[PDB]
Parts: sequence; structure tokens; C-alpha cells
Amino acid sequence: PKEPEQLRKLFIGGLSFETTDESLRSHFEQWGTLTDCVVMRDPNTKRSRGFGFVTYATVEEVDAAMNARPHKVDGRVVEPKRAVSHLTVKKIFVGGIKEDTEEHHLRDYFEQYGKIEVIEIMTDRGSGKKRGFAFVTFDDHDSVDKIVIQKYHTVNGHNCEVRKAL
Ligand SMILES: CC(C)N(C)S(=O)(=O)N1CCO[C@H](C)C1
Repeated sequence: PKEPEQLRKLFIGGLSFETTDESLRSHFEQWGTLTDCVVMRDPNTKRSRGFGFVTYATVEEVDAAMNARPHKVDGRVVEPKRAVSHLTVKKIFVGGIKEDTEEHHLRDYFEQYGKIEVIEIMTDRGSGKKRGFAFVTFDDHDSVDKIVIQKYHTVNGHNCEVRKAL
């Protein structure tokens, strides 16, 4: 069946106050079927709150929209982010990699989530031995958001624990 609706949503910040449900939909329908699309407004004045959300039919459509950033909607570059599972970071902790996992193992796996800028395999300050964890820094937060919602990460045969790093 369908992926959970929460994983199909994009929170769009930085909207022009002139953006409407209809203009937000017309824009974001370029990357998939929208089952929902709302501009948040004040309950009394109806003036835009400057943000809204869109819900796609599939996760692949969310990916397509994110890959099409930057989005200029009604003349203003907006800020789409996947729904919270927002702590917006570009770096992950990767644990459980033991002593045999190398840079290329992490690169070959994680490069399919986003563009990697730094891989830091952690070693012991005294002995230089690998400590069994690493940090990966990407050029953009959506890579991290995609990573941390997965139930599982398998790298170099290890089932890894992956979390946002700050
Ligand atoms: C040993 C490991 C489990 N940590 C406690 S960490 O390496 O300090 N680490 C640094 C902060 O970001 C990560 C989420 C956590």
C-alpha cells in the first residue's frame, strides 16, 4: 500500500504572502500528484502566515520536488523541508561500523543520498585504533532527512545506527 502520509509531505516556508492554495498547487504539481496543498493563514484576517504544505502521492515525488530546488514560487525562493520525524542539519553520526569499515564503504553507500563534503572515521586519540563510528557531512539537509527516516542502514555488512549530528 501507500507510504505513510507523513513521509509524503513537504513543509514550504518563506512563501510570498500572495501565494494561494491554487498557485502553490500549480507550482508543485510539476513534480507529482498532490493529494493536499494548503497555505496557512490567520483565522481572522486571512492574511498568509508565509508557509504552507503539500502532500504528494508517493515518496519518489517528494524526492523529485526536492531535487528540483531551488523553487521560486510566485516570485520568491521558498524553503521546502520534509515533515518532522525541524532540526535542519547537514551532518550525520554513523555508529556500529566496527574496526573494518573504511571511507569508501561509507562514500559508496551515502553518496546516493546526497553530495558528500566530509567523511570523518573516528579513531582513538591515544592509540589511533578505529572507534567504530564516523561522521558524514553533506552539502544539504535533505540528504540527512532522507537518511534518518529509514528504519535500517546496512554498510559493509554492518547494521548501523544513524542519527542527526549537531
Ligand atoms: C559515542 C556516540 C554515541 N556519541 C555519544 S557522540 O559520538 O558523542 N556523538 C556526537 C554528537 O552527535 C552524535 C549524535 C553523538
